[PDB]
Amino acid sequence: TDKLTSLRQYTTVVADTGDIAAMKLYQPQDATTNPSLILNAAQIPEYRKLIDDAVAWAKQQSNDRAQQIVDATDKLAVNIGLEILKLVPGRISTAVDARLSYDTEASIAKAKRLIKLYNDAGISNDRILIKLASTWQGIRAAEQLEKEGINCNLTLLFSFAQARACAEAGVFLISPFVGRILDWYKANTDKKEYAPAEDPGVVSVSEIYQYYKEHGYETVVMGASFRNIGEILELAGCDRLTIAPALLKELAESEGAIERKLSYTGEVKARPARITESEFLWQHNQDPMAVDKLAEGIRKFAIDQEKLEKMIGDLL
Amino acid sequence: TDKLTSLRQYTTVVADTGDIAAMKLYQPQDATTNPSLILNAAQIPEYRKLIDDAVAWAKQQSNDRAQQIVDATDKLAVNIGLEILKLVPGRISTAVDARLSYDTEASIAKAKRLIKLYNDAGISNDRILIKLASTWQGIRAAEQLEKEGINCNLTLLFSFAQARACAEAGVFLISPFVGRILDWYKANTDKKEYAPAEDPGVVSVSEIYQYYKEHGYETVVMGASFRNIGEILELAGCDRLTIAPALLKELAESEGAIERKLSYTGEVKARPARITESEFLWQHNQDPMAVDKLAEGIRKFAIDQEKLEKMIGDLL
Repeated sequence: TDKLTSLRQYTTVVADTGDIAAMKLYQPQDATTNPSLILNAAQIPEYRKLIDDAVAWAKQQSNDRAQQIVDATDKLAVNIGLEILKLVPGRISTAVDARLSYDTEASIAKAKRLIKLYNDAGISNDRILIKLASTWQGIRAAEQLEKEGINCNLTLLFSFAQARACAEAGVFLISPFVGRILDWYKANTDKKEYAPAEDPGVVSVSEIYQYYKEHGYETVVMGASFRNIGEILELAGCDRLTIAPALLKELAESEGAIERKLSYTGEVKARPARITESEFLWQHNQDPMAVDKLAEGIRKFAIDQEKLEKMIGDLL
Repeated sequence: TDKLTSLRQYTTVVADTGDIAAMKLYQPQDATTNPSLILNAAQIPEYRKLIDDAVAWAKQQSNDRAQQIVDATDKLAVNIGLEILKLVPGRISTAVDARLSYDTEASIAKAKRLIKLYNDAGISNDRILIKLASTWQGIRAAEQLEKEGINCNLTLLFSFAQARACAEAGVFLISPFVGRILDWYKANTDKKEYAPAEDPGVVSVSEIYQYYKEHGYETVVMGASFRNIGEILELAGCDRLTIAPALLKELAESEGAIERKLSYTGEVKARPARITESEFLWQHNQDPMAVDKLAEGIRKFAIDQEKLEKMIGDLL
């Protein structure tokens, strides 16, 4: 059999894209999107109807241009999610405006607004994951949202401090990155080549996985961001993995069964006291890579959000 | 005349070192130290008496080894400051443990402890500046300390967001860095050489200076960290400048008068609303250089603090 089929025995496959074409080809359980993937998806010719639809809807909700752009942009993200939900049995992850990453109250309000739009379309909360950056503020926002019946996907997770804080907040799922960690080491270290087993990103997720299972945390661990299939295979056994269409294709075209790599067979251990904000900040900032990448990831998502608003603005 | 003498017409000269030998040679108004300079100073043979003195005092305050190391380390920093105060008419800057940089409450307590040690030696608060890293937590700590009669030196200032937040908190003085900003650009940019006027560090302090004087803020602007005298001359006119002995020597050996570069001759303008924590975090993290350097500066100061404790530990 092929690698993709074999991987499904140990790990739930998730497609990292806003393109419905990939959903039909690989039949993933869930799908994930982010501001950058939404921008790209908005370029797809067949998605034109989704855009006009968002704009029309927005103009019917208010006559304030400022508010129309915001409504149109949020509605487009939701419209794309709706198309995807017609092709997958699981969940769709939709991100809150990255510009609100350091504002807990604003993030909670935005998340509720997105949930409202999905509900207005008849979609219940159990088919959605609101995605937020894993800053201290985003984690605090998620803790509150989960208590209110809104499940979250905590992304841009780079340091162990972020992983620990997310588990203690009881979030539904986390998206620890692999590829971007490798990018940092290739650019800031002498070593430019890594064997799958020594890939910094792979080591990071493996340690997070162990810590989570070892303490009985129910938060789903979903590795994200990949540069090659080697990273993916080295993480076989991870709860879920969200993979780009290009790598999904490679797995499906490579023959050979694979073996499970990530497992925890011991007994659950007692959990420690919760980490405080001060300890979180100290530990997160002890990691040069995590410091750079979290801030950078937020900056790029914000830029793409703005580009989308620009595009929508010219259609009003 | 020489450059040093000429500079004193426009700017208050401060010596950046814990070595009293420099105080006698350049007769600065104030002196600044930090964890790294204290560690270096502890290596100076004539400073042996200051160390034995700190250790002896510590052992007389308690019989708890853990507490003795902390007391000995703090007392050594104060003993060095005391020696310096005998040679300068102004103030001495002494830093709080960098490991507490993200903990407001702990930083306030540590600062009060250092003030207590200086007071026990008969030194009043007007001859001291407690130095803290310019994280949001350090700025909030400083705002409280100033209200209690304790003047602070906010250091490791890299972004405009930090500069603005410090002014709004009413801190006594800020130490915006110049040299380390240049280091970042030389390592992360194509351009490796900069004319004094285009030096990123010089531009940063100039903009901060303008913003402060333009709005009537009383916080003293003291440029710190230099790589060459070109950066220093380009900032002639800055309230104060703290310079390493090596550069002080170069200025004193170069003949020729210099001209004032930094000035604000307009009228004071109204101040805007205060920046919030969310806005501060968004703006600070928009600056790739500031993100890297603030976190890095704190890490290095913490490492040197630990090395000092190690050294003191072997003497108990």
